[PDB]
Amino acid sequence: ASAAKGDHGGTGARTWRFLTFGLALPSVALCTLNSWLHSGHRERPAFIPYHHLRIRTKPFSWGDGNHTFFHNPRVNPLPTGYEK
Amino acid sequence: MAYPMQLGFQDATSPIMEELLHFHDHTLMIVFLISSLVLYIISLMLTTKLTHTSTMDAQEVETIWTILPAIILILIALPSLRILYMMDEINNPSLTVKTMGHQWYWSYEYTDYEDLSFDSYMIPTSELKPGELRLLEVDNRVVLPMEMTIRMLVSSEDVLHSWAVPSLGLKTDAIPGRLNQTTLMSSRPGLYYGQCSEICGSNHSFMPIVLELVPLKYFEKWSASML
Amino acid sequence: KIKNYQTAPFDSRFPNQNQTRNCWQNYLDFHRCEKAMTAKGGDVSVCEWYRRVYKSLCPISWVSTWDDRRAEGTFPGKI
Amino acid sequence: ITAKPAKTPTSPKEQAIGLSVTFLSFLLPAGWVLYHLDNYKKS
Amino acid sequence: HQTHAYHMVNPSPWPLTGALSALLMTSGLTMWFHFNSMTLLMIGLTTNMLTMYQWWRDVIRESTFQGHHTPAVQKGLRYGMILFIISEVLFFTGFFWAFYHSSLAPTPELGGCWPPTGIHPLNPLEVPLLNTSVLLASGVSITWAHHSLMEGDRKHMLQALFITITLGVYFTLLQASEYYEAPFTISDGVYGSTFFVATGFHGLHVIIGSTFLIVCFFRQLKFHFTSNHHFGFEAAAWYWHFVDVVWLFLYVSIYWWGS
Amino acid sequence: ASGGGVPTDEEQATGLEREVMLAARKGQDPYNILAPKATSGTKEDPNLVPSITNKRIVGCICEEDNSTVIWFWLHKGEAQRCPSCGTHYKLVPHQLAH
Amino acid sequence: MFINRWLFSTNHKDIGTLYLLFGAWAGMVGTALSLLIRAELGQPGTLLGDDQIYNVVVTAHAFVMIFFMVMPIMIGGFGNWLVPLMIGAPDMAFPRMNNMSFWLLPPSFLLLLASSMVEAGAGTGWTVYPPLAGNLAHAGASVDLTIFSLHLAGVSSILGAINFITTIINMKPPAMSQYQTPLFVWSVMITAVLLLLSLPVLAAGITMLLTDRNLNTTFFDPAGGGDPILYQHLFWFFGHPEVYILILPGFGMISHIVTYYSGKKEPFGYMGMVWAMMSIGFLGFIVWAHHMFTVGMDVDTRAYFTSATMIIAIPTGVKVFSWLATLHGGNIKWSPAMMWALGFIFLFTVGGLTGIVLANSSLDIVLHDTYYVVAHFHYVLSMGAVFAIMGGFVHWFPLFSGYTLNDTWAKIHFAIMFVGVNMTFFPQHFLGLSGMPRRYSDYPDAYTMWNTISSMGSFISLTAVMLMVFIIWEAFASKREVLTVDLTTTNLEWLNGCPPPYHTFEEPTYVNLK
Amino acid sequence: FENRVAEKQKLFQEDNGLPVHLKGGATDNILYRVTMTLCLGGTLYSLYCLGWASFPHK
Amino acid sequence: HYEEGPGKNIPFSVENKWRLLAMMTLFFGSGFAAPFFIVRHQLLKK
Ligand SMILES: CCCCCCCCCCCCCCCCCC(=O)OCC(COC(=O)CCCCCCCCCCCCCCCCC)OC(=O)CCCCCCCCCCCCCCCCC
Ligand code: HEA
Ligand code: HEA
Ligand SMILES: CCCCC/C=C\C/C=C\C/C=C\C/C=C\CCCC(=O)O[C@H](COC(=O)CCCCCCCCCCCCCCCCC)COP(=O)(O)OCCN
Ligand SMILES: CCCCC/C=C\C/C=C\C/C=C\C/C=C\CCCC(=O)O[C@H](COC(=O)CCCCCCCCCCCCCCCCC)COP(=O)(O)OCCN
Ligand SMILES: CCCCC/C=C\C/C=C\C/C=C\C/C=C\CCCC(=O)O[C@H](COC(=O)CCCCCCCCCCCCCCCCC)COP(=O)(O)OCCN
Ligand SMILES: CCCCCC/C=C\CCCCCCCCCC(=O)O[C@H](COC(=O)CCCCCCCCCCCCCCC)COP(=O)(O)OC[C@@H](O)CO
Ligand SMILES: CCCCCC/C=C\CCCCCCCCCC(=O)O[C@H](COC(=O)CCCCCCCCCCCCCCC)COP(=O)(O)OC[C@@H](O)CO
Ligand SMILES: CCCCCC/C=C\CCCCCCCCCC(=O)O[C@H](COC(=O)CCCCCCCCCCCCCCC)COP(=O)(O)OC[C@@H](O)CO
Ligand SMILES: CCCCCCCCCCOC1OC(CO)[C@@H](O[C@H]2O[C@@H](CO)[C@@H](O)[C@H](O)[C@@H]2O)[C@@H](O)[C@H]1O
Ligand SMILES: CCCCCCCCCCO[C@@H]1OC(CO)[C@@H](O[C@H]2OC(CO)[C@@H](O)[C@H](O)[C@@H]2O)[C@@H](O)[C@H]1O
Ligand SMILES: C[C@H](CCC(=O)O)[C@H]1CC[C@@H]2[C@H]3[C@H](O)C[C@@H]4C[C@@H](O)CC[C@]4(C)[C@@H]3C[C@@H](O)[C@@]21C
Ligand SMILES: C[C@H](CCC(=O)O)[C@H]1CC[C@H]2[C@@H]3[C@H](O)C[C@@H]4C[C@H](O)CC[C@]4(C)[C@H]3C[C@H](O)[C@]12C
Ligand code: CUA
Ligand SMILES: [Cu+2]
Ligand SMILES: [Mg+2]
Ligand code: NA
Ligand SMILES: [Zn+2]
Repeated sequence: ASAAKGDHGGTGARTWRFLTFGLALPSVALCTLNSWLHSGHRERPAFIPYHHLRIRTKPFSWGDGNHTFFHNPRVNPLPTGYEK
Repeated sequence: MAYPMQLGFQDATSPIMEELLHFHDHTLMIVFLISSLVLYIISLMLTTKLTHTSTMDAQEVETIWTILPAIILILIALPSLRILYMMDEINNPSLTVKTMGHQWYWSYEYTDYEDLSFDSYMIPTSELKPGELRLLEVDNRVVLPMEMTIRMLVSSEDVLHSWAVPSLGLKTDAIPGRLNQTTLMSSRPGLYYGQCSEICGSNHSFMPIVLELVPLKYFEKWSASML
Repeated sequence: KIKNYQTAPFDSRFPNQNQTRNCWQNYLDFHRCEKAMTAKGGDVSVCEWYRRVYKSLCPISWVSTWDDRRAEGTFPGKI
Repeated sequence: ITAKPAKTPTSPKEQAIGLSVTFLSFLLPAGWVLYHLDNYKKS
Repeated sequence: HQTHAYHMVNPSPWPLTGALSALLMTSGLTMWFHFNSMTLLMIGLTTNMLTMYQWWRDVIRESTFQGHHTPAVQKGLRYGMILFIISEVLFFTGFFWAFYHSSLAPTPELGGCWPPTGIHPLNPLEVPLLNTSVLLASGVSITWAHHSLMEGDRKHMLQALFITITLGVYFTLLQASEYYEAPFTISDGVYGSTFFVATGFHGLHVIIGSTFLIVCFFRQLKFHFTSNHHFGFEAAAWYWHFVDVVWLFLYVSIYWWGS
Repeated sequence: ASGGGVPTDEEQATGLEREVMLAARKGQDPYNILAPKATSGTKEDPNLVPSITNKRIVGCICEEDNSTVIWFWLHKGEAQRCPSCGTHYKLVPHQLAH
Repeated sequence: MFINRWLFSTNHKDIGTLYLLFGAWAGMVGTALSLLIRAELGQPGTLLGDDQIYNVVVTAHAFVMIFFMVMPIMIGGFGNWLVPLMIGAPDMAFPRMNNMSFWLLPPSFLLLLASSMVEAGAGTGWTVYPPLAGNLAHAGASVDLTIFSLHLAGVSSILGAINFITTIINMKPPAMSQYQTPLFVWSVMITAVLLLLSLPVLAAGITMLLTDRNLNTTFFDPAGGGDPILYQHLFWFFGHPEVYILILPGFGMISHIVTYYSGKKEPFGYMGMVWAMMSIGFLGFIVWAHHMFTVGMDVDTRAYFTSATMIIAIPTGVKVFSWLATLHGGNIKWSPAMMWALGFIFLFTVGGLTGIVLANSSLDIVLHDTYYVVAHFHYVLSMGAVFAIMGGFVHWFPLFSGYTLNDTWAKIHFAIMFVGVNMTFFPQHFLGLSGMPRRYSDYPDAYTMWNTISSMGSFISLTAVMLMVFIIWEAFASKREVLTVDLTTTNLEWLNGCPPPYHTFEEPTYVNLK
Repeated sequence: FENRVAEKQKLFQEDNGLPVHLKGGATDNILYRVTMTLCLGGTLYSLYCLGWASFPHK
Repeated sequence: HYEEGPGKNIPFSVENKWRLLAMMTLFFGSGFAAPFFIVRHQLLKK
């Protein structure tokens, strides 16, 4: 590819700043728009005690040993189901 | 089984094991040849007062000792690969038997028609009957019909194990969550031994495999009696 | 009927040493078939072949565990 | 290779001592453990 | 006096403190995992930070302040960093191997499918895509920073470098939120296993890379870098590109194809 | 769009880095960064080997592409010859640092 | 001054010395472990206990011999001492990082000894395969301490590899191309590249085992959709390169020893030797599954691994014949080092050929996990790698110390060791063909004869190790200072005296470009 | 900010025979003693923990 | 400057051959004895 733009007569600091503010950051702004839009908490799925999930072969070295490190009560059920 | 002071392979019990014996003879000859040739040349280089310490040219003799070894490798690979694919041929078995490895014994399942299954433990040395082999005998043998193509399926219910019977040229690892297949076919009746071939903990040395090859008729009555 | 089964025959879909999927496939097939038949008002005898094959190939503990899970509602496979 | 004579010559007697001490440093500790092996197995 | 251009380093205690800190951290992890105690781990992490700080401080003293980094010493440092990055690539490779091994032949326990039954993957078009534009953008801004430095522009070098760091931090914060919001955990089978360990090690590298850039930022503030000699910055940029590339592979493999 | 504020090597390089930089500008190589070019190596035109002492190890690659390098100490005084090809080398001692 | 010199070192010779000391000590540990193994197998019945204690011994024996003895001695010791001297460099590229590569080893060793102290130890095999190595079959800290030991040894070697590669590429005289560097230097660089690429994969794999054991991941657990076979791939992807990492520096030293004692100024076919080591290094990365012929792999995959593995014999053959061609027409000096080198050439060839027998997956079905494999690897390691280490040690000892050994004693030492290793391992081929499995504390009665003879052979070897210690003491006790060394024109490392001064090459060598 | 690199270059090139890790002043010495003390003490403690873990507490 | 020459470029002293014998004996002896005692340690736990 060659993109769809042009310069190349000499790639320098002014050119890379042009790209940072004219392409890169605007892209981040658009994606930030898109993301902080399609977000919204999606309805947590019914709990099913599947044996290949919520694995516990040894208790975790923290808390009560039954909660994952970044445990989110709202979406992460315990081996016995969602919390109160 | 192995006998005292044995040098080579246990006598072949299946056609495949026979095949390997000949392939090994073939390869071992080459190994003897090359190692004795190297020992010889070493002694040759070290037994003369004549000298030549100036620069010797290499791009000429290197052709010989690149082409010869390549040819010898091909002479080993051909029969090696022929046997490899032979062991893989479609054969259509008359019977399927499963074996599950456990710490530390094997269990067997013949579930083609009836739901037959049993555990197989090593006979303790203190309980051996006269004339019985230390570390090799089991309480319940794997009775199988001789001269028939059988499908063996191997897995494990805990750690890794490996199901082996040297005389038949068999060794298939027992992996939990996996079902490994191998075919067995004995040319003769008898008792054939093997031992767990994957370190599995405290009694890895003590969980042998004993196969009892009898005529189909006796295999059937044994199956019935074993329900 | 069209049976007279000795053992599960060679299946070209699973020609290698690892037969784990052969067992699993036949177990699924039988239980899928058994469901379609018991549902639409038919006979489970058509599902017989899959039951024989999976019974021959599958370790007792696997079939056992899968059965317990279908009952508990935790069988991960689609039936 | 050429080398000068020993600055502190080690005589045959001295060598027997060094060899004996060396062999003993390997053999005694191990020998002790191995000897009392039965005293260990069941105690 | 020496008549070669290489650096003979003064006897240093850092290699030893670094080695011992390695012993304290591994021992610490074992004590934590098994004897429920973080004491050793804490000391280990502390001596480790202390070792790194002083060791790299000395490297700055030897180069910027004492002038030991002749072109030959700098050439060696280039090979060193390239070789270091290669070993990091092979490390990640083991994790991508684990991912592909599992995902390409899903076992019966997962339902014989991928993603496993019961796993609801994140939408690659949402935060994961945002994270992707953030890292790619930081790749552009750090290139602007490098060119500014080489053209002798202090203000714009600092500006571009700042923007690069902010982006790295943004990625880190977004990933931390993603971790918290994820309906799956590290204990959710091989899916959670491959997901968190791969992205987790990548996240750690992002933090290391950002730290490295921040170090460059302050050294730049203190005029350490000349328009022509700035290896610390070049290495941080190479390392940053590595981190950026590992992400693109994670994104394509785990988030997109693996969903 | 542009400005300054970043030091140059000329303004900030120090220690050995600066020495190498300044010597290189005068076209000199006090820190042996470059491979010296050979003379005809005859008795009359020997290879001049700089040194800061009264002996320096010389490595002679007799013929271009030889993988074997012949090593020997070149001492101050009458020119010595490579034990392998006989080309001549003569030590030209001292100085470097003024 | 003592602490500054030996704890805060930034000198390649002193660091190389620390490495040789560590490695010699590790060798004693590895020897004791090997005697414990053979004492147990010395007669039928159980001596120590069941397979657990026995296998904790077998496991440590391997880790100690491999990671703490061979690698530290060859790469850390001989590598650090000789590489800078052989290219006329003032030191290594990163002399301070070099010191950390060393200091990570004692902690790594301590972690290994710890794992055997706590709980019931790690009786997993040096391959540490799960589920046996998992938190259910091996609950407790033991396997975790083992994993951590490997991590430290791994960081030490990866940093060492970066140092060697940079040093060799960047610090040679301006006129010296890579094709003018000695074969030992080439052997070390290639070894460093293999270490750089393989260790990170092992690190990845064992980290996955650590998380399966402690963070509830299931990479190798079928219950979570994992696979124990995945671990095997990751381990062996590193594991095969590792064996070439263990022999390459040996090949390098053998080339120097044979050339030197043949009174030759150069090894026969230099470029062919370089090509051979590079090919072996390359091929060593695409053959790993030959350690998995019984796990149940597709036939085509097995056919490929059988073929790819065999090809390694070609480049290896060029080396064997080149060493012979180096002897050809030489004024042979029958020194103790040359004896170790000649034993190496023959015994390594034997082990290499049995390795070619094992390459055939068909035959491997029956040979796998039997003593035939143990016979193969001990010939290449306990005869190949060890002989190269002994040869290099006796050859370079005067350089490192400034003193000479008693040649007669060194020849006696060689004779005893030669009988011991062959009596120990040769009968193991028989035990293998006849079916004796690996990792057994006891065996069926038929295997008694060969196991008895093999254990006796191992005692002869112990006698040689103890003698070696005495011999080193005698050298230091008598103090015969070196005067002259022949062939310094083609062995630059000897050119600065014995021992060379702390600082060498302060004024670099002079090399014309022409 | 102002460029003070020249001051730092003079300080670190000062011929006092101090190794680079202490050449900065009395703070270097403090930080060093802190680091080394934690390292050595932590190591002794780890040896203690190993001794503890080596034995069963039934 | 550090001491240089035979017997001076090592971390142990070779001034007295008997003190040296003792050092070497402890050094190598400790390494060789370690496994035996670790084995004894494991047998005496249970
Ligand atoms: C220590 C115990 C010895 C027991 C001996 C046999 C007793 C037989 C009774 C009675 C004998 C007759 C009745 C039984 C016949 C059985 C045939 C069989 O089933 O056949 C297969 C069997 C038996 O093979 C044999 O047919 C035995 C071959 C023995 C070759 C020995 C070379 C020995 C050299 C020095 C002595 C050994 C230690 C040093 C070995 C150094 C490395 C070779 O199994 C093997 O394959 C074993 C060998 C494995 C491969 C090693 C390959 C390279 C080896 C040597 C190259 C040396 C070249 C220079 C020439 C040699 C130069 C030194
Ligand atoms: C370098 C590697 C190496 C070396 C040298 C050895 C040496 C020996 N090994 Fe081996 N061994 C392995 C690596 C090694 N081994 C591995 C990888 C395994 C597999 C483990 C597993 O299955 O998990 C194994 C397994 C193994 C078994 C099989 C165990 C089983 O399956 O149950 C046996 C059995 O006899 C054994 C015996 C021996 C013996 C008697 C020696 C003797 O020959 C030793 C004699 C003494 C020496 C050769 C040491 C000399 C070196 C020095 C002391 C340096 C000296 C100092 C200076 C010169 C500076 N070993
Ligand atoms: C120094 C270490 C070292 C080296 C260099 C090698 C080299 C080789 N090894 Fe080995 N090997 C081990 C250490 C080593 N190995 C270890 C430790 C194990 C066991 C690991 C474990 O399970 O714990 C093992 C296991 C092992 C296996 C697995 C067996 C099994 O577990 O079932 C196989 C499989 O192919 C094998 C093959 C080879 C081959 C073909 C070579 C080749 O590189 C050898 C090539 C050399 C020659 C061939 C000889 C010289 C050549 C000539 C004179 C030319 C003419 C030759 C011919 C034409 C044939 N090795
Ligand atoms: C914010 C993004 C950045 C990620 C890293 C930041 C914080 C975590 C702390 C250290 C992580 C460093 C490396 C990764 C190691 C393990 C994977 C961790 C990735 C992670 O953080 O994964 C988390 C699991 O945390 C866990 O167990 C983590 C438990 C923390 C203990 C760490 C375990 C230490 C093991 C380290 C092994 C070291 C070996 C490395 C060797 C290198 C080469 C020699 C995911 O959380 P969860 O609740 O399960 O799911 C979320 C549900 N809402
Ligand atoms: C599915 C998998 C998932 C995981 C994937 C994860 C990530 C993807 C991979 C990579 C992307 C990451 C980062 C890339 C960005 C920057 C890297 C830096 C490169 C750079 O900028 O290199 C420069 C020049 O090229 C040079 O080095 C050239 C010189 C190189 C020297 C070092 C190499 C030496 C090592 C061994 C040599 C190999 C021999 C080859 C022949 C073998 C044949 C078989 C710097 O100069 P220098 O060192 O002085 O050399 C002088 C030569 N001009
Ligand atoms: C909760 C989310 C968190 C957010 C993300 C986190 C971090 C991002 C961090 C920092 C970056 C933001 C701003 C930088 C601030 C000041 C720069 C100051 C210099 C300046 O003003 O630079 C000017 C341009 O900058 C400028 O417009 C500044 C440019 C701003 C660009 C983005 C705005 C996009 C606008 C909409 C366009 C979208 C349309 C898309 C078109 C297609 C694209 C190809 C050029 O001027 P000069 O006269 O030549 O220079 C003299 C010397 N300075
Ligand atoms: C690379 C260039 C050289 C080209 C040569 C080719 C070599 C490797 C690339 C090919 C990888 C894709 C192949 C996958 C296609 C098959 C799909 C599959 O299914 O393969 C799977 C595994 O593949 C997997 O993870 C594969 C995982 C990867 C393993 C390969 C290891 C090499 C990696 C290291 C290289 C470092 C590179 C640095 C990166 C820039 C599972 O195995 P099966 O045996 O099927 O089990 C199923 C059974 O139930 C029935 O028998
Ligand atoms: C919460 C945060 C804590 C997490 C732990 C890790 C934390 C931070 C790691 C960040 C690394 C910081 C490195 C700072 C290095 C500063 C020294 C430096 O940058 O030194 C430069 C040389 O490069 C050099 O050594 C290059 C030095 C290379 C270092 C890069 C190594 C990265 C470390 C990774 C470690 C973890 C591995 C992954 C884990 C699985 C000095 O030369 P110049 O710049 O040319 O200056 C000279 C001019 O001024 C002359 O005019
Ligand atoms: C379970 C947990 C296990 C934990 C293990 C942790 C192990 C050690 C932790 C402590 C180590 C940190 C201390 C800082 C190390 C910096 C080394 C460095 O920065 O080394 C540099 C060389 O490497 C270069 O450049 C390029 C190379 C930079 C390497 C940075 C070192 C990072 C260490 C981690 C490596 C992980 C391996 C990654 C693959 C998995 C400089 O070389 P020196 O010889 O110093 O100087 C030369 C002078 O001329 C400089 O003026
Ligand atoms: C190779 C580089 C990687 C090296 C190793 C990485 C080290 C990771 C350190 C993790 O340490 C931690 O562990 C904890 C456990 O000890 C936490 O406390 C916690 O754990 C508890 C103790 O039971 C609770 O009291 C609390 O709620 C809390 O979440 C915790 O915040 C966190 O800092
Ligand atoms: C694999 C490597 C091992 C190789 C084999 C070892 C070779 C022999 C070493 C000698 O060792 C010893 O000999 C003893 C017996 O001869 C012991 O004495 C013991 O036995 C006694 C006499 O029978 C008593 O006097 C004492 O109480 C004592 O414990 C014992 O302590 C030990 O030092
Ligand atoms: C003070 C300094 C000017 C050069 C000098 O130090 O003399 C200026 C120029 C550019 C730098 C700034 C850059 O414009 C980028 C950043 C933008 C701001 O929003 C916050 C601080 C910010 C991180 C920087 C802080 C500022 O103090 C800097 C460091
Ligand atoms: C061309 C290259 C280097 C020659 C040089 O520049 O001196 C040489 C070195 C080693 C040679 C190889 C080795 O001698 C091994 C092989 C020998 C066969 O005679 C031809 C191909 C063969 C594969 C050789 C091809 C080629 O001539 C190589 C690769
Ligand atoms: Cu079961 Cu070994
Ligand atoms: Cu291999
Ligand atoms: Mg196996
Ligand atoms: Na025994
Ligand atoms: Zn010449």
